[PDB]
Amino acid sequence: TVLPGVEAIGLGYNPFISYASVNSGAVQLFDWATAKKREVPFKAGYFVPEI
Amino acid sequence: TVLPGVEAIGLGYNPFISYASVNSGAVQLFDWATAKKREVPFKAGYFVPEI
Amino acid sequence: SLRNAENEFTRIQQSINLWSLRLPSVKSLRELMLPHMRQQLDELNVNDPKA
Amino acid sequence: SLRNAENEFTRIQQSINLWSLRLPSVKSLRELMLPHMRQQLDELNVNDPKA
Amino acid sequence: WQADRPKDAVTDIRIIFNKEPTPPGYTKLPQDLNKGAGGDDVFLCYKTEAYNTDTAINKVTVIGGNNADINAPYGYLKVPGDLNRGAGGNFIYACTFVGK
Amino acid sequence: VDSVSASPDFVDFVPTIPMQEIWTLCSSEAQAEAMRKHYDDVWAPAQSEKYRVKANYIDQLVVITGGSSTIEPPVGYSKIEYDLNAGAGGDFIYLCYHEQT
Ligand SMILES: [Mg+2]
Repeated sequence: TVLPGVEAIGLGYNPFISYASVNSGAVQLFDWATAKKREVPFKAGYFVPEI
Repeated sequence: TVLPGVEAIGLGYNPFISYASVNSGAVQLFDWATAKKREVPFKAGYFVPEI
Repeated sequence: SLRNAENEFTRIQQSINLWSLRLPSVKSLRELMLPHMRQQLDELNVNDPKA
Repeated sequence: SLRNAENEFTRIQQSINLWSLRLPSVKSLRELMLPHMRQQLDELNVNDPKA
Repeated sequence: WQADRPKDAVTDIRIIFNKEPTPPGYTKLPQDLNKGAGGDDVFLCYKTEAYNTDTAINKVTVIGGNNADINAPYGYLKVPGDLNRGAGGNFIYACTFVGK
Repeated sequence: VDSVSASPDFVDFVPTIPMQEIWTLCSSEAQAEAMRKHYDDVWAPAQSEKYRVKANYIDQLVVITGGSSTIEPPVGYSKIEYDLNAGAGGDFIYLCYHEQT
């Protein structure tokens, strides 16, 4: 499974419209459905892009 | 399993922004997903990089 | 004559934090971006400020 | 006339400690660093202070 | 409301006096609003139009007082000519309001 | 709280590296400088203006001449407390204001 929040990082963003929210900022820029995935060391069964 | 905290050591860090927290300091510098792992002597089944 | 007044106010804030995601800003990050986004970026006619 | 006042304050701190991780700062540690971080470090044009 | 085929008698209004004749298109009301007050004879007239939701007078009111000029409410325009022109008592003026 | 453990949402920044400029991702320094220059000179000024707080302000002043403490200004206006002849003879004159909401 993907780690929750990996869809939100890399989101194109506007800093002026509002404070930290997914509703400030447009669309995901990165193909992280397809990148090489590493398991996160402190949660077994959860993966993120190696980057 | 990795010992908790092995993801936090080697984290690139800024000492001025705040006292000891993972939120001061940027990104992990070291490949310790891939380094040679030793079991930690006082916790069976937990491993760390040999370094 | 009698006058009797009450005022009451409460404010509560609660916060939970869970894991942070960081992205290292390495130059190879451009290769991970979605291709339609990449071509949209580099087709930008920066000769037009309105674009 | 009657005046009646109370003040109350409490402070509590609790702390738990568990194992510390140390890193020996040997010269071979550079070989363990992530490659994109390594090239990002040594591509740094230190001729520019802004970089 | 702006029901279908709306109508409007009051794009603008004017105060008219001394029994002088109005220009056309202004309907003039017959009563002297100084009858027994003395002064000049004074009357009111208004011009009909098609409705447009922003030239049509949305609200109308009257102001008056001791001062010869008296301030209309915010956004209202007072109509020139005293509604007690030469008469006794307070100075009085009609006021009109339009939505922008 | 159980749902937060299963499905946390983006709530806050990591204050050290919260976000990166998009032209860092550019192919080319000429384009990247053009984007930076336009961002600096044009777009960020406009956006900071666009979201600057459009605070309430005075619409108009008018003056009321009721001559006493009893007076109340025209409809929708608010009077200033001191009359402009306090301690003098004559009528108590009060300044009053409308504020554009
Ligand atoms: Mg004075």
